Amino acid sequence: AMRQCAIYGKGGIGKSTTTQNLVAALAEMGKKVMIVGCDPKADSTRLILHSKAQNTIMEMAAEAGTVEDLELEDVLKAGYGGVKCVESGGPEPGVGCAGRGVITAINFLEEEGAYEDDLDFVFYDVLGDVVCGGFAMPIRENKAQEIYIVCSGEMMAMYAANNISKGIVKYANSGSVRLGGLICNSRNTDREDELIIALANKLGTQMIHFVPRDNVVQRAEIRRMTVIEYDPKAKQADEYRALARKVVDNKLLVIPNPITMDELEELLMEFGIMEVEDESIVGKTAEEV
Amino acid sequence: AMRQCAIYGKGGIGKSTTTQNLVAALAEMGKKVMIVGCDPKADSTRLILHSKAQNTIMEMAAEAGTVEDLELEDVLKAGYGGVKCVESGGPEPGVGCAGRGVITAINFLEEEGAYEDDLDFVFYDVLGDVVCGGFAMPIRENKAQEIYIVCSGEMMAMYAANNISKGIVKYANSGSVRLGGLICNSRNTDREDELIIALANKLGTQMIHFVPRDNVVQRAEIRRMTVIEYDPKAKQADEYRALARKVVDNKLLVIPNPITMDELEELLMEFGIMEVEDESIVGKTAEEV
Ligand SMILES: Nc1ncnc2c1ncn2[C@@H]1O[C@H](COP(=O)(O)OP(=O)(O)O)[C@@H](O)[C@H]1O
Ligand SMILES: Nc1ncnc2c1ncn2[C@@H]1O[C@H](COP(=O)(O)OP(=O)(O)O)[C@@H](O)[C@H]1O
Ligand code: SF4
Ligand SMILES: [Mg+2]
Ligand SMILES: [Mg+2]
Repeated sequence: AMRQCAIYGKGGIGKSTTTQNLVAALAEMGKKVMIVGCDPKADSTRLILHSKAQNTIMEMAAEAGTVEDLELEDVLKAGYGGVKCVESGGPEPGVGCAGRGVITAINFLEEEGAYEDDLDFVFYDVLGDVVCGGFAMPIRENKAQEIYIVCSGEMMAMYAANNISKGIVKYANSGSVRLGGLICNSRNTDREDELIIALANKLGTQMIHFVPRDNVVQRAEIRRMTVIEYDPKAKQADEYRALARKVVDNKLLVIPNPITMDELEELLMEFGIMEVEDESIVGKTAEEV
Repeated sequence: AMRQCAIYGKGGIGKSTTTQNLVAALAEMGKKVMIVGCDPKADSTRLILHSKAQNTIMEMAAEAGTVEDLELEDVLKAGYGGVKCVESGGPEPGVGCAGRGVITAINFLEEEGAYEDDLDFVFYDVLGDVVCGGFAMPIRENKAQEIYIVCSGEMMAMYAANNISKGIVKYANSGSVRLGGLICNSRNTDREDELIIALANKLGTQMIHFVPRDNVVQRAEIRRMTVIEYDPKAKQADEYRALARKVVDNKLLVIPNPITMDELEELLMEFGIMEVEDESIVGKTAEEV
């Protein structure tokens, strides 16, 4: 019954907008969901709770002494459609390991029985520019079985998607963490949809949805909510409902086949983002060739 | 003589293009320089060496058993204008700490006498989406005295700039590492130049150059070289020469003043990137407000 999922990806590609809107769509489907924010920007639960960045486990532990002094209901707050929201937080920019807050947050929620509520889904919203501390921990330990990567038709997004796939490959013997699919969040680049379908096919997964870039997202967010609550009858609202329907129905959970930097560049070259290169003109100035 | 500098920023803002073009301009004006790539994407020296991703210390020490059997000329390669290039590399994407290569690379380079050359400058090219392990090590230990943050007029770029600034503030009593300035690498957004001037003033630093988005960069990069080498007469080349003049002559090295996330959003509202929001619309639907 209960399925633990995780939305990984590059910084600023759209995983908090996508996770909060897909989760809000699962709420109006009758599913009880929990979002666990695993990005040091603590704004992964803003739109569900109608708030400024939610108080994190890290901040509340620091005000109370330690995590031993916290109560689950002080940390886990309910919002739109009853989805329960928590934020990990993490170390200050100078110190330690930036992903440490994710390890102490999942361990607290386990000890406090947050997963033993009547949850249909858990969605971890995790930073994916670096795949290594508590950021790699939903994969390394068997916490998030279905990984969906939000990316777009640019090098860093696709590079991040490929590296997250290599982390899934590394622990594939250790548990049941598999790649569920790729979510192309549109930047309105020309053959973008086709390029993420092609990357997906190289990795052995699918592009489970192409989310359009729509301004209703901004209009919904100054009111501090998801599009699903702001304009339930917007075009974009049905785009998130459709992503929610396909994630619920999805059974393709694979061990991905990560590609090389060459095959990644060749993907962008085939789809016209990067321009074609040849070895003859390599190292030669503008006036020579 | 030798000044140690580090270029930080969010993934994909253009700190490898900016650092190689800037160093190529420095070699073109007689300065002896070394680039230490401190980003797990190992392509920070591509354009100087006319190559694919340069063999990292991490790769070479892995297929050799230890870092003891590595020779300095296998690791440090000279290219355009005599600038020496070394790549740190990084662990496999689900293991260790993504910044470990930076710690073993700099300690190898110190022991092997790479800083005892008559170098005028050293540039570290560093991943700034997380400021925490080997990534934080140029600041934590007093390695790079002058930090220049490449950023743009969108939230993640400015967020990373502020967090790197907090990193510098955390180790201010420990050494001489200060923020030298901000480098706006253009996304062709309207009042972006003014926005980063105003972020910089808030931080107590300067926008030491506005780098324009120019396609001659993509034409130079398929030839696998810098604009400084490919077309020295093009407009973008005189833009990287201007930035290099201002870095050689920069004497503003400050302990920055990090702003709050509210103040960051108010900056994006004031320059028309993010839209204006009040608390009377917060929480209400499309059909109400
Ligand atoms: N489909 C979309 N249409 C419009 N704006 C979007 C869309 N998806 C995301 N955004 C905007 O992109 C930026 C980053 O989204 P966010 O979800 O915060 O990214 P990330 O959590 O991965 O850091 C914000 O302006 C967000 O509102
Ligand atoms: N001034 C510029 N004009 C045009 N394209 C640029 C410019 N600076 C960087 N780029 C492009 O931006 C992308 C990222 O640059 P890069 O320096 O590799 O980023 P980062 O080192 O921060 O990961 C590539 O397409 C690069 O060629
Ligand atoms: S393990 Fe990752 S998040 Fe932690 S200190 Fe290292 S690079 Fe930073
Ligand atoms: Mg987010
Ligand atoms: Mg780079």
